[PDB]
Amino acid sequence: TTTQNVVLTKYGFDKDVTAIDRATDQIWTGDGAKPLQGVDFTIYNVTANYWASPKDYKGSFDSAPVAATGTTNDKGQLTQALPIQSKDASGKTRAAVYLFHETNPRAGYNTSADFWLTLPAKAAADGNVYVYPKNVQKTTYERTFVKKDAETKEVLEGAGFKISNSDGKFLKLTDKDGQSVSIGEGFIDVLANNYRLTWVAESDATVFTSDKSGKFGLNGFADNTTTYTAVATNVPDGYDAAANTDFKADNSSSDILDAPSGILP
Repeated sequence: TTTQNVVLTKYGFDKDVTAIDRATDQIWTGDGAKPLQGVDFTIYNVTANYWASPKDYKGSFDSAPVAATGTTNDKGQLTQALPIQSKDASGKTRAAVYLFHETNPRAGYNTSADFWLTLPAKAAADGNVYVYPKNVQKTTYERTFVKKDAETKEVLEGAGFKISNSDGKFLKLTDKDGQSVSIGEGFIDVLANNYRLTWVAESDATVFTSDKSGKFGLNGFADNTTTYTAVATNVPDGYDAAANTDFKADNSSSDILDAPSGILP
């Protein structure tokens, strides 16, 4: 019959800050750390795996049934009621053991290590068992471009670009689950939207487009050492296609110029 509520809360910290551990009976607000939404966990029931030989259990969830799955909400939380008792491989009732496995980290963050515990666990005053897995922020990189009229030097809205890598593959943004998303004008905040960068054929690539300040680009690049190329695909009427622009994700902004098309007598 009986279950305990396990409340998992996922907080992000500055890269050089390492949270102190919290007991399961303590409610911790995160002290200003940012809650991480959209992070997927699978909870495995490893009762049988552990009780086959407790002193040898090193975290295997091979063949373990899935007790639950979830995704952190806006508060960084997922809550799951778990049976405090479960059966081992021979059918005998035992204290249940559950292993928490992060299957999909937030963009810009490392995954957290697998952890496990026995129930019932020490609970807070409200009866819930609180866990706070650590996800360390990894440094990522961004790039901004400003489209301008080569003659007037004024910013130019509505210019379309695709991005290519050294293999001739082009950038496609997806959501956390790998599905298509609708990208508009401007700088795309990959980190804030929890998007992914993928590399595909030119025809399926994402088009980035200069906004009303001429701006386009994105964050969430893995490194600042690889060369990519911005290639004009949509040219505003009355301009000549900008030349390809080689770049690195180096957190800079730089201008891409469009020459007004010349009309001769």
